[PDB]
Amino acid sequence: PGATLCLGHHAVPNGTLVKTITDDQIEVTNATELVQSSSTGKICNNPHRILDGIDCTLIDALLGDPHCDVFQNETWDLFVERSKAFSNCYPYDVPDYASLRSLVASSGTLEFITEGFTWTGVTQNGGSNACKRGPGSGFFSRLNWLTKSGSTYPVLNVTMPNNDNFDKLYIWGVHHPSTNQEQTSLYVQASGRVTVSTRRSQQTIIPNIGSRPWVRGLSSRISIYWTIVKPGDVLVINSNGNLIAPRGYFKMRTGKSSIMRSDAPIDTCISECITPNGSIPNDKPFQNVNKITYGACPKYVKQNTLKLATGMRNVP
Amino acid sequence: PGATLCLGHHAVPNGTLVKTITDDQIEVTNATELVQSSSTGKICNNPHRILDGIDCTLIDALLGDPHCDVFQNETWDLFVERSKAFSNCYPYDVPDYASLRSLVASSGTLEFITEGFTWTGVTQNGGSNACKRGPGSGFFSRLNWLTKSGSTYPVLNVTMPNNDNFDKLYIWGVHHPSTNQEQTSLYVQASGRVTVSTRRSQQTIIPNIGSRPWVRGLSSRISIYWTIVKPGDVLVINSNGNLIAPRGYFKMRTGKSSIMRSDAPIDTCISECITPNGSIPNDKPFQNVNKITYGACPKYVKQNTLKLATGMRNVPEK
Amino acid sequence: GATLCLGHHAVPNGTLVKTITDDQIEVTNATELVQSSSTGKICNNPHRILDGIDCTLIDALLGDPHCDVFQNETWDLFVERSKAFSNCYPYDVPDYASLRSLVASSGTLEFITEGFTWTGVTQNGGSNACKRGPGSGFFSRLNWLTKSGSTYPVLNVTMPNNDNFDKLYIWGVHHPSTNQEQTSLYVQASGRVTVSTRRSQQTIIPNIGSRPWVRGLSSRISIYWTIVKPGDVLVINSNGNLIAPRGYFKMRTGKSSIMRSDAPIDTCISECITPNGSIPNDKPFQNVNKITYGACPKYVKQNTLKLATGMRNVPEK
Amino acid sequence: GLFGAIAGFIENGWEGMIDGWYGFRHQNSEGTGQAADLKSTQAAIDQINGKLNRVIEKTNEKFHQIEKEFSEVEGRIQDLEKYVEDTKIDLWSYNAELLVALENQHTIDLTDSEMNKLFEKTGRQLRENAEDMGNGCFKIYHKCDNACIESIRNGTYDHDVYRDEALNNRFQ
Amino acid sequence: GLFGAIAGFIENGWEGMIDGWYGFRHQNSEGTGQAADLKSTQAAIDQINGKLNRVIEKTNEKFHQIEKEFSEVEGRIQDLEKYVEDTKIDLWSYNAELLVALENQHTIDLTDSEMNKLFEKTGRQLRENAEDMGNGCFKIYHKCDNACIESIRNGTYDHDVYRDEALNNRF
Amino acid sequence: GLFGAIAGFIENGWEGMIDGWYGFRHQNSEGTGQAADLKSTQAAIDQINGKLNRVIEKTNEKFHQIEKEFSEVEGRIQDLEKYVEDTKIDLWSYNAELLVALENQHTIDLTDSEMNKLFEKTGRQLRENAEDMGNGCFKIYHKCDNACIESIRNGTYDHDVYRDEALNNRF
Ligand SMILES: *[C@@H]1O[C@H](CO)[C@@H](O[C@@H]2O[C@H](CO)[C@@H](O[C@@H]3O[C@H](CO[C@H]4O[C@H](CO)[C@@H](O)[C@H](O)[C@@H]4O)[C@@H](O)[C@H](O[C@H]4O[C@H](CO)[C@@H](O)[C@H](O)[C@@H]4O)[C@@H]3O)[C@H](O)[C@H]2NC(C)=O)[C@H](O)[C@H]1NC(C)=O
Ligand SMILES: *[C@@H]1O[C@H](CO)[C@@H](O[C@@H]2O[C@H](CO)[C@@H](O[C@@H]3O[C@H](CO)[C@@H](O)[C@H](O)[C@@H]3O)[C@H](O)[C@H]2NC(C)=O)[C@H](O)[C@H]1NC(C)=O
Ligand SMILES: *[C@@H]1O[C@H](CO)[C@@H](O[C@@H]2O[C@H](CO)[C@@H](O[C@@H]3O[C@H](CO)[C@@H](O)[C@H](O)[C@@H]3O)[C@H](O)[C@H]2NC(C)=O)[C@H](O)[C@H]1NC(C)=O
Ligand SMILES: *[C@@H]1O[C@H](CO)[C@@H](O[C@@H]2O[C@H](CO)[C@@H](O)[C@H](O)[C@H]2NC(C)=O)[C@H](O)[C@H]1NC(C)=O
Ligand SMILES: *[C@@H]1O[C@H](CO)[C@@H](O[C@@H]2O[C@H](CO)[C@@H](O)[C@H](O)[C@H]2NC(C)=O)[C@H](O)[C@H]1NC(C)=O
Ligand SMILES: *[C@@H]1O[C@H](CO)[C@@H](O[C@@H]2O[C@H](CO)[C@@H](O)[C@H](O)[C@H]2NC(C)=O)[C@H](O)[C@H]1NC(C)=O
Ligand SMILES: *[C@@H]1O[C@H](CO)[C@@H](O[C@@H]2O[C@H](CO)[C@@H](O)[C@H](O)[C@H]2NC(C)=O)[C@H](O)[C@H]1NC(C)=O
Ligand SMILES: *[C@@H]1O[C@H](CO)[C@@H](O[C@@H]2O[C@H](CO)[C@@H](O)[C@H](O)[C@H]2NC(C)=O)[C@H](O)[C@H]1NC(C)=O
Ligand SMILES: *[C@@H]1O[C@H](CO)[C@@H](O[C@@H]2O[C@H](CO)[C@@H](O)[C@H](O)[C@H]2NC(C)=O)[C@H](O)[C@H]1NC(C)=O
Ligand SMILES: *[C@@H]1O[C@H](CO)[C@@H](O)[C@H](O)[C@H]1NC(C)=O
Ligand SMILES: *[C@@H]1O[C@H](CO)[C@@H](O)[C@H](O)[C@H]1NC(C)=O
Ligand SMILES: *[C@@H]1O[C@H](CO)[C@@H](O)[C@H](O)[C@H]1NC(C)=O
Ligand SMILES: *[C@@H]1O[C@H](CO)[C@@H](O)[C@H](O)[C@H]1NC(C)=O
Ligand SMILES: *[C@@H]1O[C@H](CO)[C@@H](O)[C@H](O)[C@H]1NC(C)=O
Ligand SMILES: *[C@@H]1O[C@H](CO)[C@@H](O)[C@H](O)[C@H]1NC(C)=O
Ligand SMILES: *[C@@H]1O[C@H](CO)[C@@H](O)[C@H](O)[C@H]1NC(C)=O
Ligand SMILES: *[C@@H]1O[C@H](CO)[C@@H](O)[C@H](O)[C@H]1NC(C)=O
Repeated sequence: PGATLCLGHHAVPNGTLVKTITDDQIEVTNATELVQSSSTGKICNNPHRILDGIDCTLIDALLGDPHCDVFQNETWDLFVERSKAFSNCYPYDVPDYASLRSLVASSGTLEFITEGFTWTGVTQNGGSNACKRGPGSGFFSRLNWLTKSGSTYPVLNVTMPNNDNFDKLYIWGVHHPSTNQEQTSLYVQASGRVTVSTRRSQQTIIPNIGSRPWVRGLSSRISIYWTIVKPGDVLVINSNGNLIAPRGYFKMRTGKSSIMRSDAPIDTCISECITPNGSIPNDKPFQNVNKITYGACPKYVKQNTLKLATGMRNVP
Repeated sequence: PGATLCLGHHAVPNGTLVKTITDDQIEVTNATELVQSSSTGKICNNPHRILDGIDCTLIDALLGDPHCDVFQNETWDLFVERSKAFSNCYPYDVPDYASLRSLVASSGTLEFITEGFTWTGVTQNGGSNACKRGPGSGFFSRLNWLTKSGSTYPVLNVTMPNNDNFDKLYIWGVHHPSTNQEQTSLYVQASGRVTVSTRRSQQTIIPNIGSRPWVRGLSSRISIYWTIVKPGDVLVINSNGNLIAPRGYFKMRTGKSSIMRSDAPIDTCISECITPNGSIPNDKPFQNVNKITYGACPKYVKQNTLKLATGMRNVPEK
Repeated sequence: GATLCLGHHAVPNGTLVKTITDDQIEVTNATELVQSSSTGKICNNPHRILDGIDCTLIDALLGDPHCDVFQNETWDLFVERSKAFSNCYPYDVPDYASLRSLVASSGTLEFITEGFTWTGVTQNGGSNACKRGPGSGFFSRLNWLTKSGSTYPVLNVTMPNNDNFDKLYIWGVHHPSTNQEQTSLYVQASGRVTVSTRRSQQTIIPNIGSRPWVRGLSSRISIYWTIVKPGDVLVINSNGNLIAPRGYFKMRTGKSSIMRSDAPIDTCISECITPNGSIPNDKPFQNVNKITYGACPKYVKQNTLKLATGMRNVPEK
Repeated sequence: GLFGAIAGFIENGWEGMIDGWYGFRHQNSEGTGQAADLKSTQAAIDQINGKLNRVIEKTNEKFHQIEKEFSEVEGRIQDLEKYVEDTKIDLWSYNAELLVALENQHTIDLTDSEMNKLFEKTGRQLRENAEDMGNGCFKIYHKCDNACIESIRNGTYDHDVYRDEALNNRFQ
Repeated sequence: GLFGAIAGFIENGWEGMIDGWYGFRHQNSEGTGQAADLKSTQAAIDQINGKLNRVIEKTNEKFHQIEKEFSEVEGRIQDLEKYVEDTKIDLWSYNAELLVALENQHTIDLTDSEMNKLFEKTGRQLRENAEDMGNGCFKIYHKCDNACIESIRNGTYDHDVYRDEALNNRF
Repeated sequence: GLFGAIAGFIENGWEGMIDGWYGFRHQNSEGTGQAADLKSTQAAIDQINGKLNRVIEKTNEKFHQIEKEFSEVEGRIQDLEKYVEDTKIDLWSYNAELLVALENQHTIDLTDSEMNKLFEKTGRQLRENAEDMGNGCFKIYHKCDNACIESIRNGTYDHDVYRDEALNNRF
């Protein structure tokens, strides 16, 4: 005499628990993960230009540590520094090392242009057995160790104008000998002085004589400094001893380049997002792998999982 | 023998698209814009006190570059630095230039109080052709170039107590000559030193000799430093050469003052919110004009438009 | 027949809350989400509170005598009082804020004395500006080196870090006020102090001249620090004006910090401390102070935020 | 919308309704007519004005802030200043995007809700004298002149007056 | 509210309902009465407790942070410190404001919803034996003593028992 | 849910409904049957896909940022760097938590709403020929073979054809 018509909805044997405004755990028929928490463990070589430093820090490649000169004129989107890197040249330090590393890394290039500096009255191309280049003693490829010629060290006063339309990065240094004998035997004068200036900036460094911890046979040091010369400005170098001169300038650029510390191997694959743990997919909006990232990346969050419900309440 | 009563809602031929949680574009009958994206291109002189730096940076007006002498004792809510500004005095640099610029901009005044410093045994008010005041040589109006008197430069050792109830800002400097010839001709001693101290802090500067690129005829330089002296504290200046001495103090204030870089013209209008692009209205909650703002301003966002639905879903057709 | 009516409860007056559409709408019940009050006291549990009383953390670090009561002390939270004062040799610390921060974060003043050999100089110099008991004295952790006899040789000493933790060395440079003082103490007319590791170096040249009169002295000491990592070496090379270290502080990592507050300490329990005192952390937000320590509600500008915990209150039509 | 009235069982809106947001259309023996419902229109308008006023409530008044453009390469500190400003801008852009999305979803759902409320109120008024035709229209099973329609629209319709006639016409 | 029950077709609340959030009032031959509905009251209370517990979930546990008050003018680094803290405070203040606004809107809507659900469930129970009077009350067209009202309230009402009587009274 | 259908007057879901999210089951003299309702299923699926696409819209592309791990103790500047990164992470973690909570609440509610809409639409179709049994089922008071059931499901059911038979069976 009749019939029954029932309305209903689907269900599944086992759904997924999600959180809502009112519930920390409520079961829905389906959900999807919003947090990327896994990585292949490898850095993909595409689409970004990856430069593996292997045994070299960015600063050692910049200065021209001989075993790092394979990186001359190199470029990168991401420079990868390995924990196995080591220095093998003259022992040095960089005041504000972090800033120099940062600005070179962001520039993205080690493009070096040699310039014809005239060092009248001094001996050029000083070398050291702490920095062997081949079988013989050597020095940083981008620096010029100036010492006395004969029995005198004159007041060096040289200039280099920037007639180009880009910024020039000059890396230079100051030699701190360990003994007064060393100081006078190298630069005659008992107290050196190095002044590097542009129209709008100036730096004057006085070397400091004294023993430092023994490093690769040496208790002397070199201190590295840098000077940016803008288009239309002029570099002037004025020293009466202890100058570690530049051989030219690095070409400054602006762009998407950076640097990363990671021991993850590089592989031939595609991935927009790199972390020190490896490349990760960027389909999810969040990630828990590493707060250090490069590229188009999910935002880092503390949660290791966040389920977005993609189905109704599951009522089996 | 009946009737029909229908319920309904209005619609318009074409509404506006808005975004929701589920939809990138869905049509509603009306919406309002929440992002301010336009500017008049001009800075309104009210209600904030705008000070146009013209050819002068804040630091050059602070030091007293001659072509900046018109800014003496000036005050501002917003100091506007123009890209056409230039220096025209003794070539100088400021270690941590940004900090001095910021703290002076925040103080909001260049009010300068001259104090009777006694500089025994030295020649005062040195001048230079790199810093002409009129046709003749000059110097920063707020600094005092001390040099030898006769054939000696004695050890300057002076004190200045702060017996007021406000903070005093002292600007001073150190002269870096280009040659030892210059160093000894100016200050006798072959190596100078400048030590400026309060009870709990001190700054010690050693001059720097060497040739630098020519700027307005000079290879020498001056480095600018500053010292804040609190109520009850005392300033002590001790130098044996190369001191560019203070003539007094700037009165420190706290308040809403700041500085902005902009080439936008000033205008006679009222607007609470200023950007380097000009004044903007602040009726909307967000703005896309410039992340640099001054005043009561909408919050800066990356979107250039955000439509808030103010009407129902627009459904003119089935 | 019969009538069956459905309804909901109401109260004469509820609480006003805010919504998406309404600035004020009345609900039957609400709870406060902003912590806006404090007892005014800092609870001594569960965190290890160290009350500096008369001593800043730096003065206790250096060993100002009236602060030596804090030797080898530890803390979760060091509380600096506004009544603190210095009572030793007048000094300044370049980057004072950083040294204070790193010591406060380390959480300990644990000091290990090391056998430095200072050949050819007089050790343990003292001053009446820094009395230790009835006689003149000096900072407990620093060693004032001066000439021995009529010479001050070039000191060149080394100390390797063969331990598995970082060592913090505090040292100093003396700035005399006169050339007479400089030569009477260190022979040489201009001293120099260079402290270095394998990867870093600091060299300080003193500056002679008068500074403001403080406790009888117009000279100063400048304080510096050097961290030596395991396997690294400390090397000290000076030809005058060195204020030498007596050892190293042990560096730790942990939850320790420092706070400026004049609130008294009390016997109570509270996870969250502010300069105003301890506050409960049951509510998610707080308006007491943006400076907090411990598990704390997040600081917000609002002094009250009401979360509805009941329905709309509709007593009348 | 959540309530299935607007763009739901009411097939479309009325471009002819120009004096209200919601209202009635009727056909009776005296002809056809249209009238706005003031109560539901004002309820919707008041809620939307309230949410708009909450959205535009307050200005952040700041004065001296950090520098946000730089003319020289500096490294660490300038990196930090730029990162702070980028982080702030991204967070506020997210806040703005989410705010308009939530607000617009809620506006659509509440307008839909007001429509559904008016419909249910009319049906409850009509009691057993009408039937829901499934398209937002009620079939009224009795003679209902303009005064009777207006009594429905102004909430004074007495169903008992017409109940016998309607029950006759419905279940014949 | 979204569902039109509370402050809607229910004209007002009952200050006399002191033992529940929702309930019934009845008039039958045995007199008048009132009883709370435990299930809907408990549903609303559980949802509100759940959202309250989610809001109270975690304290951020921080220890060493940056300085936030300063006794000297310093400039650039202190400017950055102050700006970071002000930005943080503004962002969290916005979060708090938006959180309570959304939560309260939702709380009003879900309590309105529970009222509407109880009403619809009762109407479905009554089948053809009652009519919705449009004010949250049902006119029941048959003799329904206290046990019959209780059977409606406890969900065991058998509409067939009364259907003939009710249909006769309705039409 | 807000609408009381899913996990409400619909007692439970159908694990046997594998070809739709919502649908009909019927028993008539010709037997029993089941069919998915494509329109409501697609409405729910479209809303959820749109919400998902909005959630995964943009990966932010950053390149050079600040350092976030440190091998040496430095103090003030490193304190500020760490505090900035901590603040950013806490703010974004809050955003993610709140986003997922709001989205999931809304998803449950809209799926519930679509179920209720389908129920309501079917009842309106059936007019006076059926009664709501209170459990998501309609009792149809006339002979309704498979074609009649299909005419209900595809929206072409003519209630006038069956109204006399149905009214006689009801009253
Ligand atoms: C470079 O220039 C600076 C600045 O002028 C000079 O520094 C001043 O040096 C003098 C002398 O050393 C200092 O004067 C000393 O003041 C002490 C503090 O005084 C106060 O407290 C008492 C107690 O209530 C009050 O009554 C008084 O009003 C002050 O408020 C005094 O205690 C000292 O007095 C004792 O010593 C002197 C001399 O030994 C005796 O004559 C006294 O009777 C008493 O025994 C003394 O008066 C002054 O404070 C310094 N000023 C600053 C700013 O530092 C340098 O000396 C100068 N350098 C060189 C190399 O010349
Ligand atoms: C100042 O003191 C330091 C520390 O005592 C002296 O440095 C030390 O100098 C000696 C001399 O060469 C170094 O010895 C060498 O060590 C290497 C590595 O073990 C070994 O292979 C060599 O055969 C040689 O013996 C020692 O390493 C070095 N120590 C440190 C920490 O640097 C320094 O010479 C003193 N300076 C003066 C001017 O006296
Ligand atoms: C060290 O080297 C620098 C750089 O070469 C020398 O600076 C130069 O000094 C000369 C000498 O006056 C300047 O000449 C001038 O040129 C201008 C052109 O505008 C002219 O108008 C003047 O009449 C004068 O002839 C030259 O400009 C300047 N160049 C730079 C780049 O600064 C410096 O003199 C050298 N120092 C020593 C001690 O040799
Ligand atoms: C939850 O949703 C996902 C995504 O739509 C479903 O996964 C897809 O299922 C189809 C049907 O067999 C496959 O063809 C696809 O390859 C699956 N995609 C992915 C990314 O796995 C999943 O089946 C759904 N879960 C339930 C229980 O319905
Ligand atoms: C490193 O890079 C620079 C810039 O590309 C090289 O300088 C260029 O050399 C080529 C080849 O002679 C010229 O055509 C360009 O005009 C030069 N550019 C500039 C800006 O000088 C430089 O030769 C490279 N060095 C090495 C060793 O390859
Ligand atoms: C990615 O790498 C980082 C660092 O190598 C890992 O983070 C460390 O994890 C260990 C093991 O739990 C902890 O002891 C450290 O404290 C963590 N360091 C930091 C800075 O958080 C992280 O677990 C790795 N993640 C993945 C997905 O591989
Ligand atoms: C306000 O001024 C800023 C700065 O001049 C403008 O931003 C620049 O816009 C140009 C063209 O779109 C870009 O090439 C630059 O990269 C932008 N600079 C920066 C710092 O973002 C901005 O477009 C102006 N806004 C208005 C509304 O006029
Ligand atoms: C907690 O202490 C702080 C700082 O001592 C108080 O904040 C000050 O409040 C006074 C008066 O309300 C103002 O004049 C100051 O400008 C405030 N200083 C700062 C840094 O905000 C705060 O009011 C105290 N709170 C409580 C609840 O006692
Ligand atoms: C809706 O369903 C009805 C019932 O099945 C369909 O109508 C029948 O369709 C069959 C097959 O085409 C014909 O043989 C019958 O004569 C039809 N009967 C009636 C009463 O129409 C109808 O075609 C379906 N409509 C849609 C749009 O799917
Ligand atoms: C409104 O106009 C747009 C074009 O701007 C069109 O895409 C859309 O379909 C139109 N809507 C209606 C309802 O006509
Ligand atoms: C649309 O909204 C704006 C702002 O709320 C208002 O000024 C305008 O009158 C509205 N337009 C219509 C047609 O309602
Ligand atoms: C600047 O102001 C001070 C105090 O008001 C005054 O003594 C001084 O003379 C003023 N200088 C000028 C140039 O107005
Ligand atoms: C409740 O009290 C407030 C005063 O705090 C008053 O403004 C409001 O009208 C009262 N509400 C009722 C319903 O009486
Ligand atoms: C109001 O809420 C508070 C906190 O949830 C609770 O302690 C109190 O009992 C509530 N009052 C009523 C009448 O429910
Ligand atoms: C301080 O602590 C260290 C180790 O905790 C210990 O070696 C040293 O002797 C202690 N100092 C004193 C004075 O007890
Ligand atoms: C409602 O409309 C009727 C006309 O049908 C009129 O007589 C009555 O006065 C109206 N009531 C109100 C309150 O407007
Ligand atoms: C429901 O109420 C009736 C009438 O009072 C009673 O007989 C029956 O036992 C009750 N059932 C339940 C489950 O409470």
